Amino acid sequence: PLGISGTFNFMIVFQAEHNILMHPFHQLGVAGVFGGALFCAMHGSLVTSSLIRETTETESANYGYKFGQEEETYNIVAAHGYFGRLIFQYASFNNSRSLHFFLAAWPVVGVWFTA
Amino acid sequence: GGRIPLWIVATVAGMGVIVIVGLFFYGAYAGLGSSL
Amino acid sequence: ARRTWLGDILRPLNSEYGKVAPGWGTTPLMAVFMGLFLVFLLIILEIYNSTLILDGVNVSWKA
Amino acid sequence: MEVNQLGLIATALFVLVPSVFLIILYVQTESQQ
Amino acid sequence: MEVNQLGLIATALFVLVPSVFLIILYVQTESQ
Amino acid sequence: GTTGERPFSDIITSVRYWVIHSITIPALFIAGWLFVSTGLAYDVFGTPRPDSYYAQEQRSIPLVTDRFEAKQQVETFLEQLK
Amino acid sequence: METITYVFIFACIIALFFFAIFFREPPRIT
Amino acid sequence: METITYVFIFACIIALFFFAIFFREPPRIT
Amino acid sequence: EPNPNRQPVELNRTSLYLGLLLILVLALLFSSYFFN
Amino acid sequence: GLPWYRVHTVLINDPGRLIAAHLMHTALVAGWAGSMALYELATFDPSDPVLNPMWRQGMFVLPFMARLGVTGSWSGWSITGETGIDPGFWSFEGVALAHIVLSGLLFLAACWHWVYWDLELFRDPRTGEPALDLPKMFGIHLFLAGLLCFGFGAFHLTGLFGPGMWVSDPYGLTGSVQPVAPEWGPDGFNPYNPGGVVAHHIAAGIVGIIAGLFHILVRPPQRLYKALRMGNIETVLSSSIAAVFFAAFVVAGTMWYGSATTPIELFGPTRYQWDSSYFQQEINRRVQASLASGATLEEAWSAIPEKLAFYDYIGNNPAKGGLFRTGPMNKGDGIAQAWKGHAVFRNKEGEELFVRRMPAFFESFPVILTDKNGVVKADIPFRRAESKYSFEQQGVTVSFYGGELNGQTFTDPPTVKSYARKAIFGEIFEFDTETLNSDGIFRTSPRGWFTFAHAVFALLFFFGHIWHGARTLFRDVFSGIDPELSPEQVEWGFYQKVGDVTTRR
Amino acid sequence: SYPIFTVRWVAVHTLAVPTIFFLGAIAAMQFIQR
Amino acid sequence: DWRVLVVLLPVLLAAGWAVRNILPYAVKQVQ
Amino acid sequence: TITPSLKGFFIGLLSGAVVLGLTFAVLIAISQIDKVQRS
Amino acid sequence: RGWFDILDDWLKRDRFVFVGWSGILLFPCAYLALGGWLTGTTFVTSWYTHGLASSYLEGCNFLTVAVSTPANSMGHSLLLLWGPEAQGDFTRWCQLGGLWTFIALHGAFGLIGFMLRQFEIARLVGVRPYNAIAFSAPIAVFVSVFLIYPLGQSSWFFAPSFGVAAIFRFLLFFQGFHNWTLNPFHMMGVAGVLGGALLCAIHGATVENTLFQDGEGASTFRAFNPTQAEETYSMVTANRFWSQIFGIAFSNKRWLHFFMLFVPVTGLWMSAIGVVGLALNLRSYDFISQEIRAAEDPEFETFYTKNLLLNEGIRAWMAPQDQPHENFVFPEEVLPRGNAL
Ligand code: CLA
Ligand code: CLA
Ligand code: CLA
Ligand code: CLA
Ligand code: CLA
Ligand SMILES: CC1=C(/C=C/C(C)=C/C=C/C(C)=C/C=C/C=C(C)/C=C/C=C(C)/C=C/C2=C(C)CCCC2(C)C)C(C)(C)CCC1
Ligand SMILES: CC1=C(/C=C/C(C)=C/C=C/C(C)=C/C=C/C=C(C)/C=C/C=C(C)/C=C/C2=C(C)CCCC2(C)C)C(C)(C)CCC1
Ligand SMILES: CCCCCCCCCCCCCCCCCC(=O)O
Ligand SMILES: CCCCCCCCCCCCCCCCCC(=O)O
Ligand SMILES: [Fe+2]
Repeated sequence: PLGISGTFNFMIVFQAEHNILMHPFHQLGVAGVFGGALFCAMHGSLVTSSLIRETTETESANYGYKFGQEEETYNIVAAHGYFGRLIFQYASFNNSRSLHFFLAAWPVVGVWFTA
Repeated sequence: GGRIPLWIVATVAGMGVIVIVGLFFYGAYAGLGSSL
Repeated sequence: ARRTWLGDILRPLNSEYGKVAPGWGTTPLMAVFMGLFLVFLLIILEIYNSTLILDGVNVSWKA
Repeated sequence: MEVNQLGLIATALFVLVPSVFLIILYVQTESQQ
Repeated sequence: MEVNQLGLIATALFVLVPSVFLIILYVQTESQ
Repeated sequence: GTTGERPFSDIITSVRYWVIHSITIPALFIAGWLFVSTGLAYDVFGTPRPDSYYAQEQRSIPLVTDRFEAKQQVETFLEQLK
Repeated sequence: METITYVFIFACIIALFFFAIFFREPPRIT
Repeated sequence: METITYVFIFACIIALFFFAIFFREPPRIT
Repeated sequence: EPNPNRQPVELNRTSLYLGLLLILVLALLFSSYFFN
Repeated sequence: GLPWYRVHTVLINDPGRLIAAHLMHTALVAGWAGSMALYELATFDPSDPVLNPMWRQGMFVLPFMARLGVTGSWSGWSITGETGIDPGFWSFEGVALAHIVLSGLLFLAACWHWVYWDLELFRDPRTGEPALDLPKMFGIHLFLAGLLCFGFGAFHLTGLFGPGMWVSDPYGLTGSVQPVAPEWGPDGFNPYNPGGVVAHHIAAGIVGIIAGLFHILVRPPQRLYKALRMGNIETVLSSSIAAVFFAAFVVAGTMWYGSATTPIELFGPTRYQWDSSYFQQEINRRVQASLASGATLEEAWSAIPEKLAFYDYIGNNPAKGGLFRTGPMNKGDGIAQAWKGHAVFRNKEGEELFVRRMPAFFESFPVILTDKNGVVKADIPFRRAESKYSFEQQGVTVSFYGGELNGQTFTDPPTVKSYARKAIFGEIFEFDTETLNSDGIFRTSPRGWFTFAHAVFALLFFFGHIWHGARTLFRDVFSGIDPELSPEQVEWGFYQKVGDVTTRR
Repeated sequence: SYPIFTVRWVAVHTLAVPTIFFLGAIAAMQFIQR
Repeated sequence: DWRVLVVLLPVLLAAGWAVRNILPYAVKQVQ
Repeated sequence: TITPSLKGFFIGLLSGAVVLGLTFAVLIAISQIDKVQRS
Repeated sequence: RGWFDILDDWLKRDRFVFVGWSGILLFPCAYLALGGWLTGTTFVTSWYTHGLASSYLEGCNFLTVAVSTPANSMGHSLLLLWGPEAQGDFTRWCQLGGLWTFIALHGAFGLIGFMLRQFEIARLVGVRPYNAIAFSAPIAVFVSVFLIYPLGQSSWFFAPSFGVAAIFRFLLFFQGFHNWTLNPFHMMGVAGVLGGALLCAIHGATVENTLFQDGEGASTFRAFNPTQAEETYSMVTANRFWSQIFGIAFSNKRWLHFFMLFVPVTGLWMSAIGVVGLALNLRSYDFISQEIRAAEDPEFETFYTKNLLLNEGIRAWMAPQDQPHENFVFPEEVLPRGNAL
């Protein structure tokens, strides 16, 4: 149904008629969105933690990035250094392209499987 | 230190897990848990 | 700035900004009281939890 | 008392909407100087 | 429907008050 | 850089490594197996074997119903079983 | 609810008097 | 009154969309 | 005798749009429960 | 400019205007207390402390006044049901008024410290920058907190000079304000011993006096002053929130489980009293006794006080409520008016059956009657076509003992059924639903609302502790990391100890 | 020149060696009959 | 009984053949 | 009077302090041996 | 150069696995939560506390194993091994639920350890501590769901059990008893989790499809040097693409990555608040205006009333086996059922 409670009706009756909780593809969907939220908070918090000082304590740090600037506004070497030690050095990404492909791929595959 | 090539430890390691895991799916159909 | 009567009376109480005891001073002794407080909070909690039961202490409304 | 139920919101908005309008205008005046 | 009369004033102010707060701040930002 | 330790690529390909672990890995696997097949895991952890969930003529679960006399309730169900 | 409304409006007028007297635009000669 | 409130709030959001898209701060390259 | 710690405050247009939208959606969400 | 979420940071190096802000906050809180007390007096019905106690009426602050000895109105009633009493000045009205007056005075003091912010007291004599010696302040404030705490325990709670505190029997029938002697033994830690509250404040109070003197006199060591950044006031904010959320959780805990400071006559029963049939047991024990002295059933149930039976009702269970079911409990089941009597259910065979009670988890619950043994003997069936246990089939009757209905017996199954539907709730009462247009749905009590709010605020304040804690310890990189930060400090193996450059190679 | 007893050694053997023990335990369970 | 002994017998033969094949390479950890 | 759970309480108290004692003795020992070198 | 400064030096050595002062709390507690769970899902039953098999040993598979909660009669006991329930008897500790509190509480302190580790490592490397701050949301979930929620109810029995299907049972419990899908605090939680996954996918994909050509190969991962100064993708082209596709776009890379921390973190915090309410059965179960009309008007049906009939089914059909200490006995004839089914 096209409605908030109608969506819940749909979910409850689906569970009765199919044990979707017990179906591995829905378990992959949960991993997909839990994990996608996880890696979202991780990536946000890690780039945010390694923003280069470009501002004072009275201005939003967001003013340290200028739209179209060529340079990066965070030290990924610092973010890898922080996060490599939080777990170990190879559990952490050193290559932005690999890192962002990981972010795209993980939830997308999860949601494919649950769909 | 390096005498046994990596790809051979991988293959072997991989097959041992394939055995343990396959054993577990076997057990799903036999013994305790099989519903029989 | 502006001096006042109450200002002058209270002046010495707000005048030792930054003064520190050298080194570690009373830290070892601080650590001891913390240790005891822990033990004692642990006791209060376990009495309330009925993990520690003591003679004469009946953790019920029927106190 | 059996008062009109919408008297309250009538009153709240009658105060709030014009007052807010003046406050907007005053605050943006003060930060020109 | 026998809804709660104060719901209307609660929804009205919930929207009105914080919205006005933002508008005041925004307008006095532009005028400088 | 290297925090110092010997790389894993180099240990797991080293013969010395497989000499040592040819023996240790299967000994633990075998010890784990023995843990269950001797029946010892049941007695350490208090887990029913298939014959000891219910008495022969009972259908009621041996549920613990008292906080402080609880270990004595369980002991009691286990004897009402011999 | 009507009582609270009347006293609220009255109290805002008193507050306003306080601000209008003590936090007025000071009059300055030329 | 409740239907009107729901629809009023929904109506305002759609207005917000219009201003947010056509009257946005324009992103500029310096 | 002016106070040296005063600072101006800002809220840019995009923040207004974000904030206005937060509040409107919070209202749409919670109003059904306010009416009950 | 400053972002909106930072506007108050202009106070950090401005001790005078910080005091001013703090006074205005105190002005507001005291003002709320007075306002709330007045609204509650405008709406409190004092005419029935048995079936319409304050906790049925959505009274929130009224029980905190009652708790420490304010019990009477200038209009001559008291919450203990006494009439024609003279509270003197410290009635509910006088307490409300003192807080309003206090609010107004703090408002004026706030204006003074805001305008005359540049007092010499706040400048470091050496350097002339704004400075606050927070270790000394802590010592002073601690000393003061210790005196107040000692004095509250030694004079107010003992009744040496003050009224004592609310105390009651174990079933909340006979509460009142009494002086309380300290319990110095181990039962002082029994949360249900009011004496322990007195002893707590005497001893803790002395401990505070001593600890405050130590902190006035002895400077903090260098190690600690550096580690905890004691020259930075946000350190105090961070630890202060921590203590606040610790305290918030404790008072949520003790309000939900019960204690000598959260008595059932001011805040309602706990959910655990329903869980364990606490009041049902005590009611039955009294009936068993009466029947020992050979009274009739009617006589022995007639002797149960209504107040006690009212506690044995799930509509007073605070875990029966709803987040958006608003207002007093009387807005739900109604204003209670009378005990109908204890209902005894019997099948055609003469055997007595017991309605199975609703557990707090269940918005709805079937009607199931069992015998003394717990064998199902009657129910109200859903599908009728194959029912065996219907009331009609089993000839179920109901007879009332005590209460409005004492001695009456109903046999027509429709009527028996409705009393059986009320009996899942415990004892059955007559409710006025017309006066407040009550809608029939259970609300929680102030015990529930208090606990919900304090548990929630305690959790949020954990976040502020983490937030301000991290700003204290990372102030140097708050605006960003060093734009020329060596890559050797973050690549592995350059430095033997992490972050320390003196361990190179 | 490397050491062979390291914090990392302890780390991996603190997981590694019970895992094997447990695996062989679970292997055996596939042959329990009721 | 005997069972506590068989479930731990193969594990000691593990710690012996890993101490006797790393007995030298373990001792240079000396200074 | 010493009750069974006070005896239990003391046991856990003493177990905890022993565990904590060992850990930090090992760790002070290891750290005195394998010292970090600065120039 | 006390013994303290020397111990500090060794804990803060750069090694494969950083220890730190936080390690003294983290590694023991994490390891024991973990080991307690593996141990218990492998060897321990739930028979005496729930009437349930729960380990591999008993024939359960990965999905159905759990470390189940203690019996309802234990209340909120810490259930210490030396406490008054087990009295130091380990086998009876396992049978009574002791591994659940053992995992719950060591894991709780393990999480503290981990958050402290993020502060510790952040401070040594010289980075702002926003990652520690994000981790406050997982902690708030853990505390509200595994601790506060059972503390408000009769016992730990009703907390979540540590298992895949045990958790599903908890989900459904929350539907039929708490009507938790109807709770605006959970709804915010959903929005922030689904919103977070949306941001993850959309950002990752946007960067992967606005990359500059910084190399000549088809595999684009090699044309990125972790020390290069320059952006590796075009904020400007991404911006224009989303402006023209969806109407608005990010233009500020710092705001973008702060928005990415904010959304799921805020989502989980809101859901935690709702569960605190459910500790008290302070639910959003009903809409009163709908119930009043529904009672009076037998023709008024909505999806809300339909979902409440489903909850009434969940409660009565699952309660006797789910909550066995209650000795619920429900004859066939009182069980709610539609026609035929
Ligand atoms: C003979 C002297 C004496 C006596 C009889 C008492 C008597 C009492 N004291 Mg006092 N006390 C004294 C001296 C004394 N005290 C002295 C000298 C000091 C030092 C100044 C204190 C310091 C002190 C403190 C700090 C506390 C007491 C408390 C108490 C009460 C305990 C009962 C209770 O409700 O506990 C309930 C309290 C607890 C069980 C402690 C809570 C423990 C939890 C685990 C902490 C929470 C941790 C974490 C943040 C929670 C996360 C949430 C999540 C787990 C859900 C009781 C009235 C307690 C109280 O006021 O309770 C209302 C309390 O908090 N006392
Ligand atoms: C001038 C003194 C004064 C007096 C006698 C009262 C008296 C009262 N107030 Mg008012 N009040 C005052 C000032 C005062 N107030 C001020 C200044 C404010 C604004 C901040 C308020 C705000 C206020 C509110 C908001 C409310 C009251 C209420 C009440 C009543 C109950 C008080 C209570 O339960 O406190 C309980 C207080 C505590 C439990 C706090 C204890 C301290 C904690 C534990 C902190 C411990 C930290 C400490 C530093 C550690 C020391 C360590 C130790 C070892 C030394 C009572 C009539 C209640 C009422 O009915 O109002 C209508 C109510 O809701 N008051
Ligand atoms: C500690 C706080 C506290 C507590 C426990 C109580 C408790 C109580 N009050 Mg009191 N009250 C308080 C503060 C408090 N009050 C304050 C500050 C005021 C002034 C506003 C009042 C004014 C007041 C009045 C006027 C009345 C009460 C009444 C009552 C009773 C009924 C409560 C009810 O229906 O709640 C309903 C509560 C809710 C529906 C909860 C709303 C919470 C929503 C969900 C907001 C949170 C969402 C947020 C926007 C999320 C944003 C997310 C974003 C950050 C990302 C109860 C005993 C009533 C009564 O019976 O008194 C006689 C009554 O008539 N109170
Ligand atoms: C004693 C409590 C206390 C105090 C004094 C402060 C003080 C401060 N905080 Mg901290 N904070 C606290 C608790 C506290 N906080 C708690 C509990 C949390 C967790 C929720 C936080 C989370 C927090 C963050 C995330 C940030 C601060 C920041 C700040 C600074 C700027 C605040 C500002 O300008 O707000 C301006 C606020 C507004 C203009 C409007 C806020 C509207 C809120 C959402 C709703 C209003 C509630 C309403 C009035 C009812 C009062 C609630 C009360 C009953 C409990 C200031 C030093 C900021 C900082 O570090 O600056 C550098 C910052 O970024 N605080
Ligand atoms: C990282 C450390 C760590 C932490 C924080 C915990 C924490 C916990 N464990 Mg775990 N445990 C650990 C390591 C740890 N454990 C290890 C290494 C093992 C393997 C042996 C275990 C095995 C284990 C078991 C088997 C059990 C626990 C249990 C518990 C709980 C009860 C703890 C208790 O009562 O201690 C009490 C002891 C103390 C608080 C120590 C006090 C230390 C001294 C005496 C302080 C007093 C100071 C003194 C008077 C003055 C000197 C000052 C000094 C500074 C100089 C708690 C959640 C129990 C549990 O989960 O039950 C459900 C349980 O049964 N633990
Ligand atoms: C001036 C003066 C005076 C007077 C005074 C007065 C008149 C006062 C009043 C005051 C008051 C009268 C105050 C009040 C206040 C209140 C407040 C302070 C409020 C608050 C609130 C809040 C904060 C809320 C919140 C919320 C909401 C809204 C919803 C739900 C949620 C919550 C709860 C959160 C005198 C003569 C004495 C003296 C001289 C001077
Ligand atoms: C509790 C306790 C304790 C401790 C304990 C411990 C510490 C334990 C440990 C244990 C452990 C530590 C265990 C482990 C286990 C493991 C296992 C059981 C594993 C499995 C795995 C698997 C099965 C995998 C596979 C796979 C899959 C599944 C998929 C993908 C692929 C692969 C192949 C990877 C103590 C002593 C204090 C005493 C008291 C109690
Ligand atoms: C009029 C009949 C009752 C007699 C009046 C008693 C006199 C006033 C008693 C009020 C005592 C409250 C003292 C609280 C201590 C706080 C001291 C302070 O903060 O300055
Ligand atoms: C009379 C009581 C029963 C007999 C007692 C035997 C129980 C002995 C088990 C002790 C295990 C130690 C676990 C506690 C160690 C960790 C505590 C901590 O660090 O906080
Ligand atoms: Fe990114």
